[PDB]
Amino acid sequence: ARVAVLISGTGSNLQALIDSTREPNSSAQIDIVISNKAAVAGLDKAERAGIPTRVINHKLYKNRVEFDSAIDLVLEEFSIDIVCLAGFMRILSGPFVQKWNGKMLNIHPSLLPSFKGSNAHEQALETGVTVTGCTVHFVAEDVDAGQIILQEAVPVKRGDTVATLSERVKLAEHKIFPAALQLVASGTVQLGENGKICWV
Ligand SMILES: Nc1nc(=O)c2cc(CCCCc3ccc(C(=O)N[C@@H](CCC(=O)O)C(=O)O)cc3)sc2[nH]1
Ligand SMILES: NCC(=O)N[C@@H]1O[C@H](COP(=O)([O-])[O-])[C@@H](O)[C@H]1O
Repeated sequence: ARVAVLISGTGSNLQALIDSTREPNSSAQIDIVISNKAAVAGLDKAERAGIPTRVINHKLYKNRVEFDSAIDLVLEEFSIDIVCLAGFMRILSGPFVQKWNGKMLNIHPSLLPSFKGSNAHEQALETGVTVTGCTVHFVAEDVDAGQIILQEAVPVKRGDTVATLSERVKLAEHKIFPAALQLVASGTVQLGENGKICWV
């Protein structure tokens, strides 16, 4: 299966995906990395790995729909099967999401359905949970509400900050994002007709 990875920053999850998809038994290949922001570390990671990059700055398009269209055109250019959002911090439009329904994955640094949104660690710390974690899910129109593929729990330690907690949770993200990609790319897991997760 041919994979696009969308990023907005550092790209530690991108690197984990690059590493996993180069294993001999990988059912996924990363054929394009797309960033909405320029000069981000994730782009260096892709180039260093010999993967094509495209920057599509969302601040030259009149609205959300035509920004996504610019993404979609590139996805078509590279005959993409699966899209991974890996620290991509832009909300995608309804039609774009519907087109890629069952073919687009996202990593989120909480145990969904807890702490939806862009500041999950802040929320987890404010709430006072002693167990948080991360989630890979299919992307649906409503943010962080799509069908869950894998999760991993991660303890919160006394005195944690966003810095120390995100560091711990990223270790788990780097495990379940590649595992989830392999499950979907091999056809082992799919979004079923009834919308629920189907394990074939
Ligand atoms: N349809 C859709 N479903 C998803 O499940 C999903 C997950 C994504 C991956 C990211 C999920 C977390 C996230 C939340 C909010 C924001 C955020 O700040 N959004 C802004 C607009 C974009 C921006 O300016 O940043 C806003 O609405 O104000 C950034 C990131 S994108 C996505 N799109
Ligand atoms: N879905 C919103 C969100 O908070 N995403 C988070 O952004 C980070 C990107 O790190 P990376 O650039 O090193 O992969 C990841 O921790 C991911 O869970």
